[PDB]
Amino acid sequence: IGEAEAAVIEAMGKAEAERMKLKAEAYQKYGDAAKMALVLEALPQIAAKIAAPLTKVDEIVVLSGDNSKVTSE
Amino acid sequence: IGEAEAAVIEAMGKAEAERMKLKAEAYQKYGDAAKMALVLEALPQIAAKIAAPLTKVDEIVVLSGDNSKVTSE
Amino acid sequence: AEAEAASVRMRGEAEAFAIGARARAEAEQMAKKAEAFQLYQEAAQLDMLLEKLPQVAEEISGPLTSANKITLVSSGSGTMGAAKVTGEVLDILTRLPESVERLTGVSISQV
Amino acid sequence: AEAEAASVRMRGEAEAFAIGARARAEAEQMAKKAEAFQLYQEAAQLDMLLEKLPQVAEEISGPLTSANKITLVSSGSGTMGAAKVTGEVLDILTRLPESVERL
Repeated sequence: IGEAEAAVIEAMGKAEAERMKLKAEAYQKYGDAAKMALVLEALPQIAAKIAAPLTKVDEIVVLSGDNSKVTSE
Repeated sequence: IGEAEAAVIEAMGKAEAERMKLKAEAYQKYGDAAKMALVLEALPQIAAKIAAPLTKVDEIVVLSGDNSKVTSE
Repeated sequence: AEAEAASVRMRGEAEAFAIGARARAEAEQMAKKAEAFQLYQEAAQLDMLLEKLPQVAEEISGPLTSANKITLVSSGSGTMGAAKVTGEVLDILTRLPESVERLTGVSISQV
Repeated sequence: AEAEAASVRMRGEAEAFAIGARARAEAEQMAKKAEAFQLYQEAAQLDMLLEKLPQVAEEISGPLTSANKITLVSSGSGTMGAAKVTGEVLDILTRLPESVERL
């Protein structure tokens, strides 16, 4: 069983290293527009993650104008 | 199954890259008016997204004039 | 398994060719859009702006009109408050193009 | 045990070869993505930015519109408060790219 696991792990190493190597030249040919595309694609997921705590807001109170605290409603 | 998935993924790459390449010259011929059209078309969707939280407003209280807080209603 | 693999291969190839077909059609389509847009003067840009303003106004005033009640109170030489609501809507509608300006960098008003 | 070991060996080798197959396909795929992206002018970048802005606006205004009620109060020469909410959403949407810029 250990020999089989070693063989399959080495196969995964072969494949994943080949994947990363081939993806290296792919990334090497990226210009300004392609990096912009990467950042823009990443932005919505980050925004969704950061805004997740905002889901549980109960009520919002907004006041404006520099006046006293006697008027109330 | 993996070979079939690789073939279909390569086909998607062929097609989508051809799409982007052909759309490149299309965007290259854009003037001031066309960019204005793009921005104006994008504006209503952004406005709808930003105004969505305003849907849940319960009541609005507006006061005007620089006076005291004794008059009330 | 061989049958399933052949099915996946053929269906994917067909749908990719279809994607390429719409790609070519849309490219040849947008080329003429650009060509037509090239012949636009100030009147046409004014028409586009005045056609798009009501839609932005709708999208900004739709959520706002969901309020149950609005109370307006005035005092002194001040206003009643309806101008405040209209000014809020108009200020949002006029600051949105500037906020988009900050990122895009392309003008939206000719004058 | 020998049968189980042979099963594990063969299945793992097959799945690793499949991983390599998608690897080669994806690399040859992304090469053309880069080639196509090279021919992008300001109009195309503007189109990408204006296509991505609504999605960020959705992701920032989805959680916010879960509030049960919002109360707006004005006084003096101040505003009613709707501009405050829109400005909060827009400020987050405009400060997020700068925060990502920092990294």
